[PDB]
Amino acid sequence: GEWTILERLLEAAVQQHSTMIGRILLTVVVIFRILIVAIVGETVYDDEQTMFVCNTLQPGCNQACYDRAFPISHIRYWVFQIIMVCTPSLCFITYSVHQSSRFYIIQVVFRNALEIGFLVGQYFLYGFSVPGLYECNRYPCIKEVECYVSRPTEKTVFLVFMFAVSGICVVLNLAELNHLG
Amino acid sequence: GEWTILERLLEAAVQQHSTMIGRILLTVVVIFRILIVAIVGETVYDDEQTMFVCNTLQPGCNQACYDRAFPISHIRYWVFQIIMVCTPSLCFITYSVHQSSRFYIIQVVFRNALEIGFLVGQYFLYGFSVPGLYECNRYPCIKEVECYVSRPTEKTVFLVFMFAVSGICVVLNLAELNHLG
Amino acid sequence: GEWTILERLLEAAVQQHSTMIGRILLTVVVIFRILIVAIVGETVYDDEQTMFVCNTLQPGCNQACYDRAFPISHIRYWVFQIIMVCTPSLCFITYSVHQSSRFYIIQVVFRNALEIGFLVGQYFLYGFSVPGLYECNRYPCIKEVECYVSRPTEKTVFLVFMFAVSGICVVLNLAELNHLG
Amino acid sequence: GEWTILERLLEAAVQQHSTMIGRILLTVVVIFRILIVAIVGETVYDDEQTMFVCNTLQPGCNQACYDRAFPISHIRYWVFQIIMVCTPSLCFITYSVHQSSRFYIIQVVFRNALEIGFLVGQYFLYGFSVPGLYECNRYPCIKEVECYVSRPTEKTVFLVFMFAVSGICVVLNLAELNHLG
Amino acid sequence: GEWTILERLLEAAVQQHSTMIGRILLTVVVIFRILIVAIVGETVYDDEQTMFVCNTLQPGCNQACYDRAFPISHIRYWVFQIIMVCTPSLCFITYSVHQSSRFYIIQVVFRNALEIGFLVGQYFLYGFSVPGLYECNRYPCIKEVECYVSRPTEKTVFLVFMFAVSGICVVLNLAELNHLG
Amino acid sequence: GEWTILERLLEAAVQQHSTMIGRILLTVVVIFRILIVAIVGETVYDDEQTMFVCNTLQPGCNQACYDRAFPISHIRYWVFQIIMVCTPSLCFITYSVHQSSRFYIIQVVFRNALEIGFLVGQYFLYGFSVPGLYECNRYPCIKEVECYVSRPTEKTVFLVFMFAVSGICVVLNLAELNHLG
Amino acid sequence: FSVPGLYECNRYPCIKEVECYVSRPTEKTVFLVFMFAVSGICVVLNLAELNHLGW
Repeated sequence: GEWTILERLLEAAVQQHSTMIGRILLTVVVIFRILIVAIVGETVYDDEQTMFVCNTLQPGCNQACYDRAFPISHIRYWVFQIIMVCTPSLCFITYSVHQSSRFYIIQVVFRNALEIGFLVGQYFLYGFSVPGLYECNRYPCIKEVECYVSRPTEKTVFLVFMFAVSGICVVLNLAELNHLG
Repeated sequence: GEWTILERLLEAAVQQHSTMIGRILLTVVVIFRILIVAIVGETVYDDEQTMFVCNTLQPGCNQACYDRAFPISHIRYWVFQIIMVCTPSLCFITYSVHQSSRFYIIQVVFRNALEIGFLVGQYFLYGFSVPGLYECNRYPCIKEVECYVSRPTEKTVFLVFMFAVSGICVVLNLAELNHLG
Repeated sequence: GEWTILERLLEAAVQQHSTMIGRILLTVVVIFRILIVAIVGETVYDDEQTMFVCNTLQPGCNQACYDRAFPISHIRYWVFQIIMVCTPSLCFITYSVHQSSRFYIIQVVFRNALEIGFLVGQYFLYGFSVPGLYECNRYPCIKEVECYVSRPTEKTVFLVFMFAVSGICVVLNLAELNHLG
Repeated sequence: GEWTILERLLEAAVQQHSTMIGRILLTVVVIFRILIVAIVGETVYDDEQTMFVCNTLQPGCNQACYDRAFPISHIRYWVFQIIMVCTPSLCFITYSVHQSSRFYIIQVVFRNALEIGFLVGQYFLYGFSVPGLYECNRYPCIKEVECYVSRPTEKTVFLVFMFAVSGICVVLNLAELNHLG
Repeated sequence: GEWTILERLLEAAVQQHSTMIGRILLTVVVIFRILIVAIVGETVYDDEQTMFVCNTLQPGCNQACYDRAFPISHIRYWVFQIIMVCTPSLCFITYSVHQSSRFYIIQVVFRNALEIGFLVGQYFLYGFSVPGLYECNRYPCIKEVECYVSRPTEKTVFLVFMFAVSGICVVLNLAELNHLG
Repeated sequence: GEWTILERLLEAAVQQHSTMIGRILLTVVVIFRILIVAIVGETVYDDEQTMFVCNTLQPGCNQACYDRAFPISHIRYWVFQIIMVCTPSLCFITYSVHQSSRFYIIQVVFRNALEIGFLVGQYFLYGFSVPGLYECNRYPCIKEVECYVSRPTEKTVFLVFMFAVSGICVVLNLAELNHLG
Repeated sequence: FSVPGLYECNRYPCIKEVECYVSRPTEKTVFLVFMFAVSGICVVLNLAELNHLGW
């Protein structure tokens, strides 16, 4: 994608007064999330469906079992999460032209709600690992079939790393929320 | 595509006096539509025809049934909609050099007409979900055949999200239209 | 391609004195032609020969029948037309450094000649629709064979849209030509 | 490729005093050569070897007959020609930083020699058309075999257009050479 | 990936007062690591799984044995290492807006810890060479099978070069750490 | 790759005082090496392993014989050579900030050593031509097999051109070394 | 009285109705008709004898 547009908007938006915890949080989001997804994460999930195979002769069972095993790709969930998390920080651009600290409070509250929601959704959607085998019982497949996954270790490492970074961003959001009191 | 040209034109065009609702609408357009289509939406629809299969031995039946099931791709409809919606806001560039509020009224009415037209067209073209099976009775296929779709859940999520964002932009356009009175 | 060079040249070239109709024409060419071809039109014609199939066992008949059915791709004809149409507006860069209204008249007449020529050539080359079947009687194919086309509806929509935009640009050129008298 | 580097160098290099014919020549080279090769010409020659087929069962005969039929691709010859033609105009940067009309004479002489050499080489390498059949008698192929070419009409059009543009640039070089006397 | 964002951040971050050894280290990291990974290293590891083959008829054994032989790709480990190593130098951006030599000491100690950790991890993960054969005894493969690797010499050269550059950066970090005393 | 970073660094680094021969050498390196590798050389070596075939039924013999015939690709050797040759000219950025002719002598000697080393290494690694046949006697292939190469003439032309340009750069380096005395 | 060249089948595991193609339909039709004729001849003769002896 064209990440430079988002980067220019973030550059125009970081001109808002912030505390120490808010700048530590912005450093973590810029380094550990955007630079890794935009460089490393795209190529891991490139041949996920080309390399996904099932032990069957049934036409259309590969598509059914891949859609049942991976309803949404990890990389697109992370890109959507990155875009949504920076929205409260991107509403400063709109609020500045109107004004030319209640907004700051609303931004902190909404950013905490978004971080916790995305972290819990990531826990329920995927879990903590990506296994190398899948058991599929959907149509048009006959009864139960077995399917095999591409790069299941390099995606488990990615899941664990992303979960750790999201937990760091949630703890920093709760620290700043406690600060405001 | 080269989204940077469109972004430069939008940057040159947002120098027009606007109300609160118009800037909330422009924030929603920039964030929830352009950044998602230009980063996330392209890769979902990349292997739509390579991964589309039918249960037959007839040459040319895959092409016929794919063109009957997906006459126009979702991503290209959304890109065209994004380009067309910003046209009233891009006519300010042309209207500025002549002058160096009737135009504002014309922009608002035309933008509402475009938003409602594209939303209704999206409802009639696609619907609310993308099923995982298709029934095809076109030539050169023999009587009725069954075909299978690639990533039918990650495109249903995309459809629902785009419909929600388009409904938000329509409600904001109607709010501003009521404001002008 | 690298559309940014063409866009920079167009930015440097629009510093010429123009009338109302000439700026309406430049708005139509910038919006409805360059932004659509450079973003939307490339991906439609990407797998045109990979997905083109014929009902035969003869080696080399796919290449022969694809070259007979699509002598020149639509997207390359449109890119060439876009480049050629902007040539009279790009000769201002060369004409400016010499001088540091006859040129304006020459630009208008040549731009009308180019627009009408390309529109008539588009009508004779392609027509108004792209059918989903083709009948081929060229070597090395045996007598008559039947071949099937990829995405024949999404290319008919593109043809009709491009024909409409070209007709709008021709009517505006004739309006300005009548204006000069 | 990264054409923007070459474009920046050409922008820095066109600050040299030039005559009318030299600027007409630079306009023709910028428009009819660089913009067409960098946008249109790359995609025509993309699947030249993937789509090239021969009527045989011999392993390695496709590679041998493709290398015998197309020793050097058209697009790479044109890119090399474009790079070499602009060299006398790119030595102005070095001459200017050294000096911080004999050079102009040397530039004109060398540019005429390069244009005529490349035009004659293009005539001897390729000719005027690209046929759709090839007859191959190289190893490991058995005696004579027949091979089929991909997109042989869209490459004949490209050859004729490039030959016409090169002839225009040669006539302008000879006009300016006669001007200097 | 979009290395230009990282390069802009590095440009903004090198405005910190540094010693001679720190600038020699930054020269080595900029030249021998970032420019080589961002240009050369991506294409070597592009067809690693497409070209990886095993001598079996068992579905899913290629995926299992490729994930067992290459748990994490070399290029992604190097990109992650490059990103992590520059973090202490990127925390200067955050520390500058707060301050507008203890930080310098913390940066040096953390950079030495990161360099030594990544070098030891590279030694334990991969070793010193990439063999051309692999012996695999994982499910679903029957007992022991043999698998063949793509480009095993051009990846051994890459491993040795990267190990040498990492050792140079570690020796320079230890030199500066001894300097501070 | 991202050649723009290297070009920006080269632009920042050419602000060093240089003689006539050093600027002729920099003109040759910028034109005949960087612009050709970054535009033309990548696409020639794109399908080298996809199009490389051997006359056998043994799994894994294609990988073994391709790695034995082409241990390192030509294009990556040339990119590495281009990066390494410009290192003495890129150490000026580090050496300038300390003062904010011994260095010039060190640069000249080191650049001569690098040029001669890379030229001799290119002679020993590859030679003067790329044949169209290869004889392979490595494991797992049975005794001796024959393999066929993709585009063996367009890579011989590239080898000869690169050898000529490298010889020109070596002669200019020896000219300047004799100049200094 | 005939063996057609095409057959339309809708039995599991087939998806809805499918078209199948028979080998040597004309020869099998010829054989069918000929055998019917021969069997008719034999039936006629046996009925003849039945009515000749039977009362």
